[PDB]
Amino acid sequence: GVVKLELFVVARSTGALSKEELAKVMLGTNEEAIELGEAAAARAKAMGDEESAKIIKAIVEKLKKG
Amino acid sequence: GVVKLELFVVARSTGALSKEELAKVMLGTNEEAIELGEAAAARAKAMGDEESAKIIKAIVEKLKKG
Amino acid sequence: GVVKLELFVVARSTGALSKEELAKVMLGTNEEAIELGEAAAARAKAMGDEESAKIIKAIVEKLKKG
Ligand code: NA
Repeated sequence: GVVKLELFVVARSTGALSKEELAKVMLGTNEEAIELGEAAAARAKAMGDEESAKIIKAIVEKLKKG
Repeated sequence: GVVKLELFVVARSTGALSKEELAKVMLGTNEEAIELGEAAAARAKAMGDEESAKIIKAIVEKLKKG
Repeated sequence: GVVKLELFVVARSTGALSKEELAKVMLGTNEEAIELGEAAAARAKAMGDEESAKIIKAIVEKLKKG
């Protein structure tokens, strides 16, 4: 709900996920959300955006055991 | 509404609603939000963006059932 | 907190806060959310963005009244 949308907002503003991947984060399962979040954080690292990586990982942490 | 915010997020990132219309989605009635979402989906369709149209329509459907 | 993410989305759309500040708005307490939202509204007003400014103001008020 709110946590998947947090992930969505941060990942979209980072430009780290494609349209399909964002669609899956919004309409898919929680496991898919966790996996795309991990990919998003790694991509945020790769762009030099350490802050976004830290935010995405904290959100994924909330998303995980849930 | 978390779903109204989903509509807000997707429509803003796609450019499917104008600034005023996004404001209306947040501060307007539920019917106004649904109708602006449908307009956003129709505009995305008109531009050929089927992906955005499919997501917007799913969100609007959730808005209707609530 | 649907309202905290609502505040986050609107404050991010203005470009008034840095990535760190947005991180605090999303992952911090409600008090930090109120203070950074007020900062975002003040900066947006200063940049000429009325609509964003007291949309944020209404949001911060909702956040404060629990
Ligand atoms: Na079409």
